[PDB]
Amino acid sequence: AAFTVTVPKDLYVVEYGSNMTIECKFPVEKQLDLAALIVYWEMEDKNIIQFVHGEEDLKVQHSSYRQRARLLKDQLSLGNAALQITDVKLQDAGVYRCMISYGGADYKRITVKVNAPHAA
Amino acid sequence: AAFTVTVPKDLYVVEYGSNMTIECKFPVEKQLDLAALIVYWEMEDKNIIQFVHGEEDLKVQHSSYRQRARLLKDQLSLGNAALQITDVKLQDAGVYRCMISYGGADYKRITVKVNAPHAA
Amino acid sequence: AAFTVTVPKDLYVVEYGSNMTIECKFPVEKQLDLAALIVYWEMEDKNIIQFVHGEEDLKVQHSSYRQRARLLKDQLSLGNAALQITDVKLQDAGVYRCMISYGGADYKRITVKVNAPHAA
Amino acid sequence: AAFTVTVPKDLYVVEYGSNMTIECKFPVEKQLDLAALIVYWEMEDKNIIQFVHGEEDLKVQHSSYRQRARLLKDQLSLGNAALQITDVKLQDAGVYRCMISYGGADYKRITVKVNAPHAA
Amino acid sequence: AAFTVTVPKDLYVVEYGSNMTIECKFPVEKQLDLAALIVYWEMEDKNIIQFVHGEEDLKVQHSSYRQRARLLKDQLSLGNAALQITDVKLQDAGVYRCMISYGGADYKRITVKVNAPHAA
Amino acid sequence: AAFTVTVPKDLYVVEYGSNMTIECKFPVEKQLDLAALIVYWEMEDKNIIQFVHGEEDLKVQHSSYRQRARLLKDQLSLGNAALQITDVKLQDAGVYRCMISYGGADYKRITVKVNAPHAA
Amino acid sequence: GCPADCYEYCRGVPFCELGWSLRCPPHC
Amino acid sequence: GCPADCYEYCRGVPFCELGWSLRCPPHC
Amino acid sequence: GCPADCYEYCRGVPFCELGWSLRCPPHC
Amino acid sequence: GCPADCYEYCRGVPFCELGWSLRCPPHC
Amino acid sequence: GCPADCYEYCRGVPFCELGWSLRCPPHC
Amino acid sequence: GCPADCYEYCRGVPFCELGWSLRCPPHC
Ligand SMILES: [Ca+2]
Ligand SMILES: [Ca+2]
Ligand SMILES: [Ca+2]
Ligand SMILES: [Ca+2]
Ligand SMILES: [Ca+2]
Ligand SMILES: [Ca+2]
Ligand SMILES: [Cl-]
Ligand SMILES: [Cl-]
Ligand SMILES: [Cl-]
Ligand SMILES: [Cl-]
Ligand SMILES: [Cl-]
Ligand SMILES: [Cl-]
Repeated sequence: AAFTVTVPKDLYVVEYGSNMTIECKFPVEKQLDLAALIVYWEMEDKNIIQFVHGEEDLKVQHSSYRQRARLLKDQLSLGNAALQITDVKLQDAGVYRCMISYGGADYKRITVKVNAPHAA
Repeated sequence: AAFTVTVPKDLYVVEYGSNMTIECKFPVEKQLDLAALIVYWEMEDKNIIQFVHGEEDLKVQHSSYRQRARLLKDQLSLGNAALQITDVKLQDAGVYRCMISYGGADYKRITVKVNAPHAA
Repeated sequence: AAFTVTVPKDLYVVEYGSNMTIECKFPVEKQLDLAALIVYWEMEDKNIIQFVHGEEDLKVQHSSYRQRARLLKDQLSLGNAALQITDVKLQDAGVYRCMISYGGADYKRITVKVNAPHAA
Repeated sequence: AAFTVTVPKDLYVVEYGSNMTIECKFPVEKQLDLAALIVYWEMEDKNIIQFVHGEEDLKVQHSSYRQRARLLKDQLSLGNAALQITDVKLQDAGVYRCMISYGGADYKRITVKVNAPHAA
Repeated sequence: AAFTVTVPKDLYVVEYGSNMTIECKFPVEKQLDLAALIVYWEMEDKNIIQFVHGEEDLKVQHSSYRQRARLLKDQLSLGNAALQITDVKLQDAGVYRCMISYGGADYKRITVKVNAPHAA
Repeated sequence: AAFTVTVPKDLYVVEYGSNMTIECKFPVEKQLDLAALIVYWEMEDKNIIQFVHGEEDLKVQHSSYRQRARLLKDQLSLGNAALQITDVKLQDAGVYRCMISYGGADYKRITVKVNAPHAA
Repeated sequence: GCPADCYEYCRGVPFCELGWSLRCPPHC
Repeated sequence: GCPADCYEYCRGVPFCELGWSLRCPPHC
Repeated sequence: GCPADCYEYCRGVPFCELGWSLRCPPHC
Repeated sequence: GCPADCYEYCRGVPFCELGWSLRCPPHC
Repeated sequence: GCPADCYEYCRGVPFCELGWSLRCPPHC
Repeated sequence: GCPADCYEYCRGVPFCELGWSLRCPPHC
């Protein structure tokens, strides 16, 4: 099969203030060569995750996601580039993109909608 | 395009005691003429929201939804007649209908299922 | 119609530590003959529910589901074999099967995926 | 239930020069009062079918559909306002609308796409 | 995995007088033991195919399907119990059922709708 | 929006010996710069279309598709890279890929299944 | 039978009399 | 502008004036 | 009532008696 | 190999021997 | 205009220049 | 092994070397 990036779900509707995990899958034959894996997560014009050389590089991470966004490293060996974002706000609504380079390269879009908060 | 009312989602499965936002969208060209907008929300034979002349009229609101149901006014300018209902119970399961009159008129049905509570 | 077991939803994505209700429906004409109803719930090679003769038999229930899994008896008269599992963990991910014998017999598969927990 | 018009299928992809039947369903309790049934079919700004008083009125039928479009009368008693169009061309691509008045009134949209012809 | 029968498509809309192939798949590990395979196709209360002991038994085939229905034997080794029916008429509309016994047993339903013919 | 290639339909089931049009769409702002457009169609390890510099290059086209496959040039200005294949056979079943380079680059997969022929 | 205030409910909208309202059906 | 025979087309149905007809828009 | 040859039809398979066959229902 | 109490588990139902039970497979 | 550090962001990946990055568009 | 004319096929596009082409795989 050709190198393809796939998303099990391309539309998330999350409640205000909750935590969400948007998932993105890439092919991992045999074992995982972590050195060759590059994972970029970004929504709109802001970077969220720049995973290069086995670590997350914070150089270009948008300040909104400081201590709020996380890429589970241990799931990468299963071909899962799952992105976690906690305490989502209305500014987190938009189109996310998941760009993965591991031998080949591909990307998919994911749409997230955030509901308005419920009053007291 | 013809005047149409649309629902991004026509089947909600909500947990007992949670809060839900069922959404309903209508076309808003240019700015919003609030005086001409009429929004009715009702499930089964009970009215939930009677939004006329820019305000919610409680004259026919079913008593179950007193201080429990809300129509976010600020989203109406975006063409969003989103209905919020808090602390949903098993009596909230059924078919909701969203009737909107703004120049033209249309309506759509939404089905809500409420799970039984989980014991201690 | 032929005797068929149906699932309103065959793929659940639940958050770590939450409670879920996976549903399974069978035909109930007239009233319910509880004596003739047999309901088995099992995921992977472990039994979860063995509902025979109007009661749950714990003889073969996997120890993971002790005081954690429940079959709502009162919904059986509506043709609903809904399974509740509380405080789901990563070990709860897999394929569940719902086997119902009531006059005839049928079964359906349900897939449950459990997200990783969100850190502090 | 409220008076609703429904479409079993809202997107048709038909081959050039073929015949298509786009279907539209309305509720018929008991027998059918043909005198009270009004069925309008139109795509873009052109009328296709004006079924009033038990017959098709050709007064406003677009000339493209002369001896090309037909509303099967015998299926109306089953609640089926099925529209047949033969020898479809590229000009037949667009959004059709199905407007039915029988006690109440409702309408739904259907999108038809016509493929380009295959060469010799 | 448990023994399951699956259908790639559970709703067919076919034109009057055309030929259709409704498909039904069962698991074939290693090679195929043809002696152990039993395939029943039936719609409503009429049998269409009774494939036992490597051949079709016409003893109970409904006369409507004489020289009209066929089960492609060569695809059975691929786990494909595909049913072909030629020159379909309005009487062919209904719910088909595909019952397969090969070690285990399972069945699935398929709905076929036949359009009315287009006039001259 | 980011440069993306999209498919309105990713699974085609075609009858033996018929003609099919599998579609693939790319973004065309303003007018179309034909010189910059590159379109590759290939299924399995065989090239079908190599559209470079405004013309189809037959240098690497698989011989099966000689005078059988066609890319409608006139639809490219609408952002439609639609592929036509006539007289499809069982060898035409598999996964097609649509690779488009126009400023950016992207690709999508399409699965085609071909039914067995119906006998006399 | 019929709920109260259906006149105020329906006189300004086509929702009733088009079969859209279960609270105030067309012929209650 | 506006097609002919919209009066006969619309006087008996709510399809026009509810924004459902493109042939006879509410204000043509 | 019941069609003929249901005995040959059902004696070798669980399809009948599990409610799967409309031709030979479990209690015809 | 095979779990215990599969006899009580399977003797009253067709779930096993039809390939439906992974706990008690048809030939464990 | 263009954000900073797009050179480090793009020099090792095809994501930019293929139109995939909105942070660093192909011609910012 | 590797088909002919993959050089002309791949030198102008990123389709190969990104794993998109089965005709000319990245390392044929
Ligand atoms: Ca009154
Ligand atoms: Ca006039
Ligand atoms: Ca007999
Ligand atoms: Ca035992
Ligand atoms: Ca720089
Ligand atoms: Ca070469
Ligand atoms: Cl009154
Ligand atoms: Cl006029
Ligand atoms: Cl008999
Ligand atoms: Cl044992
Ligand atoms: Cl810069
Ligand atoms: Cl070479």
